[PDB]
Amino acid sequence: LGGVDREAMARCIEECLRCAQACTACADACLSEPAVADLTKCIRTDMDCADVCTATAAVLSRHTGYDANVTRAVLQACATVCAACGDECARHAGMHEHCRVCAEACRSCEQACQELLAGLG
Amino acid sequence: LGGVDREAMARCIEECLRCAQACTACADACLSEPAVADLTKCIRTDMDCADVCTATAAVLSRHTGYDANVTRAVLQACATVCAACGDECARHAGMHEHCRVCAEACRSCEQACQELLAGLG
Amino acid sequence: LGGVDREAMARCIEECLRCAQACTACADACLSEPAVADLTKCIRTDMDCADVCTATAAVLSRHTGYDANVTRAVLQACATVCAACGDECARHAGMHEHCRVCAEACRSCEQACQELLAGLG
Amino acid sequence: LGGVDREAMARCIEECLRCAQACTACADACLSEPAVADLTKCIRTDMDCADVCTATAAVLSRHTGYDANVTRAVLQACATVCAACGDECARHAGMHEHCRVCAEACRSCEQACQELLAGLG
Ligand SMILES: [Cu+]
Ligand SMILES: [Cu+]
Ligand SMILES: [Cu+]
Ligand SMILES: [Cu+]
Ligand SMILES: [Cu+]
Ligand SMILES: [Cu+]
Ligand SMILES: [Cu+]
Ligand SMILES: [Cu+]
Ligand SMILES: [Cu+]
Ligand SMILES: [Cu+]
Ligand SMILES: [Cu+]
Ligand SMILES: [Cu+]
Ligand SMILES: [Cu+]
Ligand SMILES: [Cu+]
Ligand SMILES: [Cu+]
Ligand SMILES: [Cu+]
Ligand SMILES: [Cu+]
Ligand SMILES: [Cu+]
Ligand SMILES: [Cu+]
Ligand SMILES: [Cu+]
Ligand SMILES: [Cu+]
Ligand SMILES: [Cu+]
Ligand SMILES: [Cu+]
Ligand SMILES: [Cu+]
Ligand SMILES: [Cu+]
Ligand SMILES: [Cu+]
Ligand SMILES: [Cu+]
Ligand SMILES: [Cu+]
Ligand SMILES: [Cu+]
Ligand SMILES: [Cu+]
Ligand SMILES: [Cu+]
Ligand SMILES: [Cu+]
Ligand SMILES: [Cu+]
Ligand SMILES: [Cu+]
Ligand SMILES: [Cu+]
Ligand SMILES: [Cu+]
Ligand SMILES: [Cu+]
Ligand SMILES: [Cu+]
Ligand SMILES: [Cu+]
Ligand SMILES: [Cu+]
Ligand SMILES: [Cu+]
Ligand SMILES: [Cu+]
Ligand SMILES: [Cu+]
Ligand SMILES: [Cu+]
Ligand SMILES: [Cu+]
Ligand SMILES: [Cu+]
Ligand SMILES: [Cu+]
Ligand SMILES: [Cu+]
Ligand SMILES: [Cu+]
Ligand SMILES: [Cu+]
Ligand SMILES: [Cu+]
Ligand SMILES: [Cu+]
Ligand SMILES: [Cu+]
Ligand SMILES: [Cu+]
Ligand SMILES: [Cu+]
Ligand SMILES: [Cu+]
Ligand SMILES: [Cu+]
Ligand SMILES: [Cu+]
Ligand SMILES: [Cu+]
Ligand SMILES: [Cu+]
Ligand SMILES: [Cu+]
Ligand SMILES: [Cu+]
Ligand SMILES: [Cu+]
Ligand SMILES: [Cu+]
Ligand SMILES: [Cu+]
Ligand SMILES: [Cu+]
Ligand SMILES: [Cu+]
Ligand SMILES: [Cu+]
Ligand SMILES: [Cu+]
Ligand SMILES: [Cu+]
Ligand SMILES: [Cu+]
Ligand SMILES: [Cu+]
Ligand SMILES: [Cu+]
Ligand SMILES: [Cu+]
Ligand SMILES: [Cu+]
Ligand SMILES: [Cu+]
Ligand SMILES: [Cu+]
Ligand SMILES: [Cu+]
Ligand SMILES: [Cu+]
Ligand SMILES: [Cu+]
Repeated sequence: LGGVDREAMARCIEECLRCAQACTACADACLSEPAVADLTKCIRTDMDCADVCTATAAVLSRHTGYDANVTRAVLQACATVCAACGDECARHAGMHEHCRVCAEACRSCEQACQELLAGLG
Repeated sequence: LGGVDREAMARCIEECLRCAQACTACADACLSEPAVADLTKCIRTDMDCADVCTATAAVLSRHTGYDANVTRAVLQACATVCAACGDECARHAGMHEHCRVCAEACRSCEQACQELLAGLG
Repeated sequence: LGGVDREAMARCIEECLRCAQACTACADACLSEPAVADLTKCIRTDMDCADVCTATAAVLSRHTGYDANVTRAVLQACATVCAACGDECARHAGMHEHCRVCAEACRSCEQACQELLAGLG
Repeated sequence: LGGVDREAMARCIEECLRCAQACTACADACLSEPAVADLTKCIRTDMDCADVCTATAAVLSRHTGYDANVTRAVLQACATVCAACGDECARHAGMHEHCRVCAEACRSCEQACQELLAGLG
């Protein structure tokens, strides 16, 4: 905060919550496929991307005693995992609608994290 | 799942994520008030309501090997905490806009949990 | 708090953290089995039991403006899910060491939750 | 995984769970001090360090489709926040025992993250 883009922050928080949920729902949807054995990296990466988006949403929602070093590090982590997860689910976009929808959510939240991170100094 | 209201489920998941975030933001907004000393139960209850809504959103987002006993217990917990937190922040609705907004989110998600729980058998 | 068993509380918090981790590790260990297709309810229940134990540990770690109604509801949820997950992984105790170890952690934390819940009035 | 130090990994997971809990307990203990108004950055940083340690413990507990890029990014975030939080609570080590205990937990988990991160390539 201070010279930050408040609208870029709100987008990042909203995209994190959306993306955590998409990833949780994708993990579960894949567990239910008969194809489950071939979708285990996707499921694992989804579990991670949901955990990190959850944490990132909470970190970014707070302004008291804001420390840009913590914020940048957390946004970096979230961008890195959303990129990994985006590609991972994108692999199954032609197999399952859940994975193409989740791939879009990862990429969208990767963009939101990157956009915010850049304007943090 | 099975005879469940899919739209009541989606509302519950959306309201949980909205409410977790509102509560996290309220906790932080109160930490920043000069009035902080008088707002410590509100801050604590917000932290709890954010933790439980987070968990509830994730539990309700999953359908593989669904167990209605776990689901009902988790929805019960989330309703109970949203009721407690709703009243707690509602106390400061005439002091801070963050608390009146958060009070509405708690009550809204309390309703969503109760509505879903009722149709689970 | 007030007439509560402080040692029963500490056990509950410690068992929750242990159990969240055991469940996360079990979920992942099962995703890696060649048997994964037959272990999907176990994996799902593990994900839920890790989420609820995480939340319960945090709720129980807090004493400011303690509300026994929220605490009991949250402990109830955690006991219910640990019971479900205990039985679920116990099914694979003769197939995988991870599931027999995780089954013991669920049962242990089910006991800790039940013991605490009983002395809360 | 592969050329990784399995004992450094277990330490990191254990220290994260310990540290998440210490931070949650410190946040709450500070909310209860009469001194609360002067301890608001400590409380905020504790909330963040608990969220990130929670996520890090879960990420590090998983081996299926392991991606060292995600793992390093997440460990980096966790080290950065534990360093920030260590110093933040260390400021009140002569005021409250909870803050000196929590400061030690942050520093300990900062070390565990840094040690692991270094051997990941
Ligand atoms: Cu975000
Ligand atoms: Cu995200
Ligand atoms: Cu996601
Ligand atoms: Cu999926
Ligand atoms: Cu998948
Ligand atoms: Cu994902
Ligand atoms: Cu994510
Ligand atoms: Cu994120
Ligand atoms: Cu992300
Ligand atoms: Cu993904
Ligand atoms: Cu996929
Ligand atoms: Cu996926
Ligand atoms: Cu999917
Ligand atoms: Cu898929
Ligand atoms: Cu995704
Ligand atoms: Cu995904
Ligand atoms: Cu993602
Ligand atoms: Cu994402
Ligand atoms: Cu993001
Ligand atoms: Cu972001
Ligand atoms: Cu909900
Ligand atoms: Cu909620
Ligand atoms: Cu809320
Ligand atoms: Cu507030
Ligand atoms: Cu408040
Ligand atoms: Cu709340
Ligand atoms: Cu809530
Ligand atoms: Cu909820
Ligand atoms: Cu709730
Ligand atoms: Cu509230
Ligand atoms: Cu309030
Ligand atoms: Cu509040
Ligand atoms: Cu507020
Ligand atoms: Cu307020
Ligand atoms: Cu609220
Ligand atoms: Cu609130
Ligand atoms: Cu609430
Ligand atoms: Cu709520
Ligand atoms: Cu709700
Ligand atoms: Cu709900
Ligand atoms: Cu517990
Ligand atoms: Cu537990
Ligand atoms: Cu467990
Ligand atoms: Cu397992
Ligand atoms: Cu399993
Ligand atoms: Cu479990
Ligand atoms: Cu559990
Ligand atoms: Cu628990
Ligand atoms: Cu439990
Ligand atoms: Cu289990
Ligand atoms: Cu199992
Ligand atoms: Cu299991
Ligand atoms: Cu297992
Ligand atoms: Cu197993
Ligand atoms: Cu278990
Ligand atoms: Cu288990
Ligand atoms: Cu369990
Ligand atoms: Cu458990
Ligand atoms: Cu328990
Ligand atoms: Cu417990
Ligand atoms: Cu760790
Ligand atoms: Cu940590
Ligand atoms: Cu900590
Ligand atoms: Cu503290
Ligand atoms: Cu503090
Ligand atoms: Cu901390
Ligand atoms: Cu931490
Ligand atoms: Cu950590
Ligand atoms: Cu850390
Ligand atoms: Cu700290
Ligand atoms: Cu402190
Ligand atoms: Cu602290
Ligand atoms: Cu403290
Ligand atoms: Cu202190
Ligand atoms: Cu600490
Ligand atoms: Cu601390
Ligand atoms: Cu810390
Ligand atoms: Cu830490
Ligand atoms: Cu650490
Ligand atoms: Cu670590």
